[PDB]
Amino acid sequence: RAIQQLARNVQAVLDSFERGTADQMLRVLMEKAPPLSLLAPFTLYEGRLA
Amino acid sequence: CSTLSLVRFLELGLSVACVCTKFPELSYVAEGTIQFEVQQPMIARDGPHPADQPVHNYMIKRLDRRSLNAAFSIAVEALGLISGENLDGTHISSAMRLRAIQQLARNVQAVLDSFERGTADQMLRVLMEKAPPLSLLAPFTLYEGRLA
Amino acid sequence: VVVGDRLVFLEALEKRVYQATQVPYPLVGNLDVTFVMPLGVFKPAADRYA
Repeated sequence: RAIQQLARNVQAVLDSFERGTADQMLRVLMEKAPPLSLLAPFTLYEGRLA
Repeated sequence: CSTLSLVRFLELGLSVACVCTKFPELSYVAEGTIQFEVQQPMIARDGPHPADQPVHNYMIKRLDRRSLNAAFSIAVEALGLISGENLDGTHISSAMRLRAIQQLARNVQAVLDSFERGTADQMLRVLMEKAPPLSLLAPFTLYEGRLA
Repeated sequence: VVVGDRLVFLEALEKRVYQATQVPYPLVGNLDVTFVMPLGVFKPAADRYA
């Protein structure tokens, strides 16, 4: 039972390193995306902000 | 003369709700239970947040206790006719014995069939207790893992 | 799914991941606004009318 517990435990901790990446992707993509409402006009006056 | 319509709980559509099994020893068991084990998954954390541990939790539920019952009384004025003590050897008495036997049979026919409708009713009775109203359920699942 | 002229994925990651774990979902944003209201201003004599 002790070995069984250790196995079922390491199986969970190893799985954590997949959902971890799947979460880190969203966590880093969210900081890079400016809101659309503040962007759609900004793409209409490009090259004119001089 | 009317007839009677039989209903069988295993031909209803409701039977797919519950698992039914015979237990000819139920009359002896004390407070019986079942056991549960669930392991929740866990996702890694970054930087500021602390590292989380995998979690186990065991939990046990308990049995309920109920019954069903009917009554099937018969009249003495024909009870005597059944056994044969008050039966005399005539032609006008066997004609009453046959009537008494037919009455008893038609009565046990109804009482034995009562226990199928009984279960078909008990299932709804139990189900109408656990179910929480949907109005108080849909807005409850949307804040899960957060009401700390 | 096809939108416009592009052919893009479409995903929900609440059930496959993030399900039954004490970490919140990171797309539930938090908008911020700031309200202001005058308290006891008194309008001039010209614009006081029924």
